[PDB]
Amino acid sequence: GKQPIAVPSGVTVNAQDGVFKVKGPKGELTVPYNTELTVRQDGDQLLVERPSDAQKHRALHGLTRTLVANAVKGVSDGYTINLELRGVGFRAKLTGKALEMNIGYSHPVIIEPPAGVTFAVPEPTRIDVSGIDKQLVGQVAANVRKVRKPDAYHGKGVRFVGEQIALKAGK
Amino acid sequence: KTYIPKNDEQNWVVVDASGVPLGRLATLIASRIRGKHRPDFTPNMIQGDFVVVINAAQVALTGKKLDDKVYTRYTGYQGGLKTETAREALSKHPERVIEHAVFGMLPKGRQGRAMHTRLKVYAGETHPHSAQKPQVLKTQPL
Amino acid sequence: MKGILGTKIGMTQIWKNDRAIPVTVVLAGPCPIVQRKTAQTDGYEAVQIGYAPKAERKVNKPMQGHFAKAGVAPTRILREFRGFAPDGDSVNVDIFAEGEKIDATGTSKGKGTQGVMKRWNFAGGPASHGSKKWHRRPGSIGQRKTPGRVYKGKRMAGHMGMERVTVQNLEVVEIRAGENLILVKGAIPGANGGLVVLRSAAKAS
Amino acid sequence: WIQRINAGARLHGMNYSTFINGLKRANIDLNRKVLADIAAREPEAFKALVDASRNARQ
RNA sequence: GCGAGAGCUAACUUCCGUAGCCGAGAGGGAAACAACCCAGACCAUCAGCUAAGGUCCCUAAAUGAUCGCUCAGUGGUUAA
RNA sequence: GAUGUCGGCUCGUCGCAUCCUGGGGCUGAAGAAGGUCCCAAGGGUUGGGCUGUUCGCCCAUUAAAGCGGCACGCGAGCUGGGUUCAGAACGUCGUGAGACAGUUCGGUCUCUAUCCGCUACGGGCGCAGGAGAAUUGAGGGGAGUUGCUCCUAGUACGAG
RNA sequence: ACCGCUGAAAGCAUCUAAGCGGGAAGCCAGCCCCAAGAUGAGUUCUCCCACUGUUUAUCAGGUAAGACUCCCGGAAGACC
Ligand SMILES: [Mg+2]
Ligand SMILES: [Mg+2]
Ligand SMILES: [Mg+2]
Ligand SMILES: [Mg+2]
Ligand SMILES: [Mg+2]
Ligand SMILES: [Mg+2]
Ligand SMILES: [Mg+2]
Ligand SMILES: [Mg+2]
Ligand SMILES: [Mg+2]
Ligand SMILES: [Mg+2]
Ligand SMILES: [Mg+2]
Ligand SMILES: [Mg+2]
Ligand SMILES: [Mg+2]
Ligand SMILES: [Mg+2]
Ligand SMILES: [Mg+2]
Ligand SMILES: [Mg+2]
Ligand SMILES: [Mg+2]
Ligand SMILES: [Mg+2]
Ligand SMILES: [Mg+2]
Ligand SMILES: [Mg+2]
Ligand SMILES: [Mg+2]
Ligand SMILES: [Mg+2]
Ligand SMILES: [Mg+2]
Ligand SMILES: [Mg+2]
Ligand SMILES: [Mg+2]
Ligand SMILES: [Mg+2]
Ligand SMILES: [Mg+2]
Ligand SMILES: [Mg+2]
Repeated sequence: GKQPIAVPSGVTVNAQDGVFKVKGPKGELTVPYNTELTVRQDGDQLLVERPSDAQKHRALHGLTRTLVANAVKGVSDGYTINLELRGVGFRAKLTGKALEMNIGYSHPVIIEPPAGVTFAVPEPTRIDVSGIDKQLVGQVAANVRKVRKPDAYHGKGVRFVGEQIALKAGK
Repeated sequence: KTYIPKNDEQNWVVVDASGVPLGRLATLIASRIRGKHRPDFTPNMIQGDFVVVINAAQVALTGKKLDDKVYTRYTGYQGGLKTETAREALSKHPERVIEHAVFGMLPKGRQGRAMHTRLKVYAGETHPHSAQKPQVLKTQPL
Repeated sequence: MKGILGTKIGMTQIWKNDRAIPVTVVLAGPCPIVQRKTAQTDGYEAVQIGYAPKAERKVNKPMQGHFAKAGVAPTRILREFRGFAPDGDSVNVDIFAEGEKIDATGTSKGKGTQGVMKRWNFAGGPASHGSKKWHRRPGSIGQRKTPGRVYKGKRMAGHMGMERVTVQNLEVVEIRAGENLILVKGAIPGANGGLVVLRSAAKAS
Repeated sequence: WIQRINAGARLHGMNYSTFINGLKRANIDLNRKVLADIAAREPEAFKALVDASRNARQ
């Protein structure tokens, strides 16, 4: 179970209705929470208790809380994911906003970023997917990775900067 | 010696299906149509009230009833069994969901088919029947 | 979108570059506009043009009224085309470009009533191995007592022909506008002097 | 008869069954043929029987 | 159904014991349905109560009450 | 007081316990070629030699040459080779007349569809006046198969 | 089928318990054909118009717009 909510000063969680919104210094965000769970700020910090202490209530509990938390760190520190390209001469670039994946498919894979998200390429073999919401960045860098899952024989593909891909060794 | 009346009335009433469970609304409607609720009630005549339905598209369905409730048509040719989900039916042509349930809950001989007539489904907020100035009926157990 | 009307004149041999193309000669004579159907007028988007000319002495009072309202002069034939405009009236000039792929509809030559061979491509029967008047017949038409019936749609003898047929992706070989002629590769359904509608492709290719 | 009776019963906010125990309670002893005909033909009177019966129910 | 043999503790199976029904039994119920459940029809009635079985609409009768259960359409057919 | 019986032919259509083809987990999966399992029934599933064959073996191909149901589908649709009438013969049994689910040669398969069902085509009336034309598409039917080569690229992979 | 995003119950983890995305020759749509007897019989353009008859003759007659019959044919077709 989980309770405390360290909400820095740049937040404004208008807990009105079941639409317990947050507005922030990186851009305003909206987030649906159960109505029958009841959540609000009772001091410097914030809190989400609950009615019954059955099972289901204990389920939409932690869910709901970790979600407001994500929204909080969201408009606050902002979210960002790191990715490594790896394998015999793979590489990526930028087309206005588009990502330029050259992952050894006869014909390359561009990727358009949904709004609220921004692509980044430092060295041409490392990619950063950054922005407001955490869920979406998750839900997109997902795509970027799945463009080529690290194979089981030589770790070639897209991975998380410090991922320990296991290598099966062939012949 | 028992009372046989005379079909004088043509009584018209508007039901809003918005947010209502389908079967139950189907019972209110079916019944208003068949005639029961009418102290005089006479079976071999049709005495039911005309029923306009609005907002069919917002009909309630007890989960996970959309993705699981299946309607089935058969065409006469082999492989004719054509099926479609509640959600599908409801987006393509909602009026046919309501019609289908209510029609299930009328009789099936000459008279019943004849009763289908006095049903008039429309999805959404409006209808074209304001000339019949129908009287509104609330969804209730009563 | 694009479309027009005309008559199938015949088939012939021509050469583009060095290969012998078979070509069907179509006359898509000019079509007057007659009626323009829109959403608030008819519910749906379309235009009704007309093809073959017709003398007043053969034209219904109501038909005359029709044509006269758009002041067009009268035609033995009207047809609609979904999603179409320009202004004035419609000749195959511009409406088609040489090289463009088009869809040709007509009415297949009718054959009357035809056995299962000619009509459906049945196998027929042993012309000789003791076959007893079962040389052309369609064999069996069902199972047995399950399901004691005959399938709906079961192919059998019948009126073959006189049907509407659309051939897709015919290639505009030549265009002699101002003779209103399109030279079209390949073959269009229906007989010489028959009506054909020519259309843009249905498909992107 | 029963159909009609139920109908009239429910016009005035009463189920039939509750209406009939209501009548037996107040020892009104009417044929349902007759109850039907009251219900169909004479509004106020059927009404009165209703009030008597829901009283017998109280 | 209960009691056994035969049978594969198979058969809308076969052969006996025993009760009931059908046979020669209409009426209500079990959708339909000799046998199961209720129940034995002298005739007339536009009269009342009940049995099995039922009371959301087709379909007579509580969309009854109160304390729970299941969320799987389980309900609406099987096992290690 | 008759529900014609093997096989073929012809005509289909269904199940999925999937022969191919599509998607996917695992692999004792390097690549390529596989094995197995899960999802999948849209379409496709060749021609011959021998036998009455079903089957099965063989020739030659193929993406594959799937397994079953439909009265072991289909004789008022055809065949009539198998089997089960009368003839004749062999072997065998029987003293005999005769016999055998042994073999062998021979041996009549019924011009008219009444109703349902089916494919086509009209007549009637209906659709709140009588007419000529042009049409929306509720709904329904057809269609739905695959190889090979080439580029990518002699690249990823691989000691090769 | 399977692959994942965020994610509690269960401080970890988890594709799910609320939610979200990717995913087949299959499903629905798109292709071609029929289609308002779709008796729920639909829409649009146009033409004719408001006739005559002592209800002893309250339903017909002559008509308009328009068709049919008949003739000669047809790339339509058994007949239609
Ligand atoms: Mg012809
Ligand atoms: Mg032949
Ligand atoms: Mg049948
Ligand atoms: Mg027995
Ligand atoms: Mg009995
Ligand atoms: Mg009985
Ligand atoms: Mg019964
Ligand atoms: Mg029995
Ligand atoms: Mg009881
Ligand atoms: Mg009732
Ligand atoms: Mg007989
Ligand atoms: Mg017989
Ligand atoms: Mg036999
Ligand atoms: Mg198949
Ligand atoms: Mg058998
Ligand atoms: Mg057979
Ligand atoms: Mg037969
Ligand atoms: Mg023979
Ligand atoms: Mg001897
Ligand atoms: Mg006949
Ligand atoms: Mg349709
Ligand atoms: Mg129909
Ligand atoms: Mg089909
Ligand atoms: Mg090369
Ligand atoms: Mg080499
Ligand atoms: Mg998708
Ligand atoms: Mg005629
Ligand atoms: Mg003639």
